[PDB]
Amino acid sequence: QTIANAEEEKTNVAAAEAEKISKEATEALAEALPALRSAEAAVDCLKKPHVTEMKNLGSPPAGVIVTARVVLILFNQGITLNDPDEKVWKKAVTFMNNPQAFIDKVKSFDGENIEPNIIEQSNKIIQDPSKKFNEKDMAGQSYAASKLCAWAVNIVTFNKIFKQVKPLQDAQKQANEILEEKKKELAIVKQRV
Repeated sequence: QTIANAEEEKTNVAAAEAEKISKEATEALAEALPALRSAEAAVDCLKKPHVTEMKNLGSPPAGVIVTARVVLILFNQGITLNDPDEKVWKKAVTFMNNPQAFIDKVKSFDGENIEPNIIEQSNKIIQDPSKKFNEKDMAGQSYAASKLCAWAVNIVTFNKIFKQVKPLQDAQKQANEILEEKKKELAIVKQRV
């Protein structure tokens, strides 16, 4: 009985340490989760009225076309940025054929980390200082492109913050699971004692 009691005390101490680690991880994860929520609102900016304009646009602006390339990258439709802008725009037009279908697909397409290869290409366009796409410069070329870019930047920037938070959440979840297992072992072991 004394040996069992000592084992139970050690298990309880381990469970308490695990619970404290899990609580710290959860608090950090929670602050970053509201930051990610703000990123999600930024991604959400894109609307049904903005998408129809792109379809009825017809004339191709030098900058507006860039927004189409990043949208294709998120969709992982292939062709990278190697293909010419005029050819790239026609593929973008098919997506914008039906405004309601495109808006519905965007919410479903958020997923989690999407495709790792696509984020690199998407990150490269955002990382490059040139070709605008800062979400303010894009608005000047066309109002519709700014909303699409803003959502795209939120998705890319949103994915990076979400990915950091997803490790934070994994650490918090592992700590919580260890603490729960320790608590159950302690409870049953205390009852047996």
